Amino acid sequence: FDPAEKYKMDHRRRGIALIFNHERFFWHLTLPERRGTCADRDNLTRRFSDLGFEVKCFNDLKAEELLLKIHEVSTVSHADADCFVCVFLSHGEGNHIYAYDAKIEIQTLTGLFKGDKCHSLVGKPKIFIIQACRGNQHDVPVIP
Amino acid sequence: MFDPAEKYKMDHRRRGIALIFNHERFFWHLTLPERRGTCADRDNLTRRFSDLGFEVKCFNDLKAEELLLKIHEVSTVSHADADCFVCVFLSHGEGNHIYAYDAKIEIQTLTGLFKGDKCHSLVGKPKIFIIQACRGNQHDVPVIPLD
Amino acid sequence: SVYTLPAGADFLMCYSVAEGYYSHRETVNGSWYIQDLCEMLGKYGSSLEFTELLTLVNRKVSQRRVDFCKDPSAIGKKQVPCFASMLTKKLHFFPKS
Amino acid sequence: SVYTLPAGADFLMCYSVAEGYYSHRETVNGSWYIQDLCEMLGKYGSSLEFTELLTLVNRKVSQRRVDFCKDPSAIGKKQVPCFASMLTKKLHFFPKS
Ligand SMILES: *CCS(=O)(=O)N1C[C@H](C(=O)Nc2ccc(OC(F)(F)F)cc2)C[C@@H](c2ccccc2)C1
Ligand SMILES: *CCS(=O)(=O)N1C[C@H](C(=O)Nc2ccc(OC(F)(F)F)cc2)C[C@@H](c2ccccc2)C1
Repeated sequence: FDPAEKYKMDHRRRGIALIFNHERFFWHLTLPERRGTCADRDNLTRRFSDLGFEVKCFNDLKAEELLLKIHEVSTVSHADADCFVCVFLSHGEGNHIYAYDAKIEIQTLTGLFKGDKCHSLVGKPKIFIIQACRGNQHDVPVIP
Repeated sequence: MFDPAEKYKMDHRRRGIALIFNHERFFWHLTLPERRGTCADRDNLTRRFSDLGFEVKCFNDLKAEELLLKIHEVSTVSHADADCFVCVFLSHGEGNHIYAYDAKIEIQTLTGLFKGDKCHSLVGKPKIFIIQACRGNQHDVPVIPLD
Repeated sequence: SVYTLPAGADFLMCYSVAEGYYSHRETVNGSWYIQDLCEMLGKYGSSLEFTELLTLVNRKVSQRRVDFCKDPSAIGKKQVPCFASMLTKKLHFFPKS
Repeated sequence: SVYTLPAGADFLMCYSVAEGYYSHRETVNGSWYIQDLCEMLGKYGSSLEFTELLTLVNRKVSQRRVDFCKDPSAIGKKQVPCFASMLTKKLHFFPKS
């Protein structure tokens, strides 16, 4: 048992970084525009590209499109990849992330990459990054 | 200047308190299974945290009132000469709730006592919560790497 | 030092299992999670970074399977723990002077 | 290995904020979290352990305050991010050959 054990990261490819970037939402959701998200998308694209990731960006996908695209990436072989990265830049509600038109259960999205659904990522890191509010409380400042 | 190797200050007079709430049995009308072997967990955590310099305070099968009094008390004593605070729950849970002997408590009510605006002497210091409890009704399934 | 802290900063929540899952135990020797946590605390508590140690706990618990259980559908089932860090620095428990 | 893995193992969930809180942004330059994440990825992505880097992200975001906002009760408010690790090993992004 080696306390210093590292994930094997000497595969042919680093792997895919999926970025779902949501700037505007279906009018009847009454969700504010996410001005500055495109800077975040571009910034994450440069940074993950420099770490060897194949960065795949999708802007303002509706629920059907987002679910098709992420299912697709879950079903391609990651056998020659180090890891998988998935970024959501959007609004959230409880355990849900918003697409353009509707919210999706985050567990439906991570569930596609669990060992029983995605054999080629078994033993490999699955990293989810979520820029979204997780409620309606501002945290308050304090001093040493 | 930004030091990536920066550590929490851990050279205070005391390491600090480790609170252990150990729940083996529950009020009959909760219909919750007994947690036989939890006392081995309590004793094991007591030895290990004591060897790291913690003042270990154990409470067995407290009812909601007792647990809330005890944890409020520890939240209101000065930790100013302590490195950190540790709080262990060995019990059953439901959503964002931990079970006392007789009823469930919102976990956020318990952690909320140690937020910087409620507990000034732990501002800048680690607050570590350890929870041995089920978080639902799904078993995780075994898998093997693709060779 | 010049900056204020969020009131919710420097919390570390260490769970026996990820949200939505059952946790497991030996017959009467205690829980998988606390047993493995305590073993890692015994070997590494005083040297390793605490989250680095909780990662070792995750690997140790991930190696276990349910051998005996009254619910036969639990047999051969698995567990990974989960820690949620709002820590802002490295956390060590070096021996105190 | 001799051992099987739980199907939920080797997940790392990196959140801009802890459950129940609002996340924040500069006027048009992007979110606090992604800006600080990207800065730390630029400086440290290729050397530091990833959760070690996410801890630096937590410290950088913790230093920010809301200076201007349409909701005046948000002014001076704070944010700590939160990462939830089900990882079993050290994670590095060393440059690939
Ligand atoms: C001063 C308040 S705010 O920042 O306008 N806003 C906080 C919160 C929100 O939506 N924040 C947010 C953070 C990061 C984002 O990504 C980015 F685009 F890259 F910047 C986008 C948005 C909640 C907002 C709100 C407004 C009205 C009603 C409820 C909540 C306010
Ligand atoms: C064979 C399944 S079980 O372990 O008997 N059990 C799983 C779960 C549970 O209560 N787990 C558990 C884990 C660690 C514990 O700490 C310890 F006591 F120190 F060991 C205690 C308990 C749910 C159980 C259950 C039983 C009846 C109905 C619903 C759920 C079964």
